[PDB]
Amino acid sequence: KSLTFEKERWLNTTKQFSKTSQELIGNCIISSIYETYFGHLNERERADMLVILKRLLGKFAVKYDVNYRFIDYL
Amino acid sequence: ITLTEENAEMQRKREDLIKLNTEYKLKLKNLEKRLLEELNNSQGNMLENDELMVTLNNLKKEAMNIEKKLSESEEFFPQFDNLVEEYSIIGKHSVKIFSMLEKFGQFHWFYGISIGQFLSCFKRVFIKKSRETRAARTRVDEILWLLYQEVYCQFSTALDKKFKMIMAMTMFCLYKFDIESEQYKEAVLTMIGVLSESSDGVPKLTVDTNNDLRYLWDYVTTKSYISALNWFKNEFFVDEW
Repeated sequence: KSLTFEKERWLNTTKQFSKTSQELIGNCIISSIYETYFGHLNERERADMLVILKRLLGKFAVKYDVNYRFIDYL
Repeated sequence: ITLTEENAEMQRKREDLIKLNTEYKLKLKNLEKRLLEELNNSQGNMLENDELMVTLNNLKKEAMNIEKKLSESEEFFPQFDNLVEEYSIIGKHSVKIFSMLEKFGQFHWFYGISIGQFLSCFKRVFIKKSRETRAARTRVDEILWLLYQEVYCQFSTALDKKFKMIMAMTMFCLYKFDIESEQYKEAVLTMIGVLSESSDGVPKLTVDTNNDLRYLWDYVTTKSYISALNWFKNEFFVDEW
């Protein structure tokens, strides 16, 4: 049928999972560090360590989601 | 609290849009898994042969709805993150104000201040819809000036006259350091140094650029110190309760 092709392209839009499979390691690093280290830190401290961690990720070059929310990622 | 009071519409829009996006994603996933199960069938039943053909046209419509709503989301969230800058600068000023109030509080046992009083005052400035005042440009500058006036008129009364003038001068300088140019800050800093005697700067004046500082030089060079001190309260445009 004609609708089968329209869903063909929609099922072939797996490029979103393809790009998601590139920043999983960095996001998991950030989430694990948030879970372990940041238990005892305040908001200013947490933000400072988040920016430190993101700069470190940039210096070592591993993909991570720029629009990252720790609450929404878990 | 400030973003809620100033524009809660964008808040409720954000929560409802996020919730609706999640609901649409999950229900489209349900439709997709149903379609996969029917595809596993050789031809399917009447609900599968032609009924889910039109239901799958509805699936096209659902995908279009999700696309347009995520387009709306990508149009709206960046605007939200763009306009949080004004509230950010409000917080930048407020944290300095709170630190200054704590600095006063640690000097004498009576001058203390808790977080709750500051939050109540910040709720009040918004609750109090002032009459037509000076055109303080956009909303953020106006509400910052209102916040300074309210924190004064609320937390001035807890201080004696000397600490009243100290806090008035410090808060006026704190406001004008950021809201005005660097020349304004340098002139007021050196003039305050002139007011002090242990440490002092160079007596300096600027002509036809900062008009109030002309009155300040007139006051100081006449050795009328009380007028120089109360100038800050006079031009800070508040009434001592």
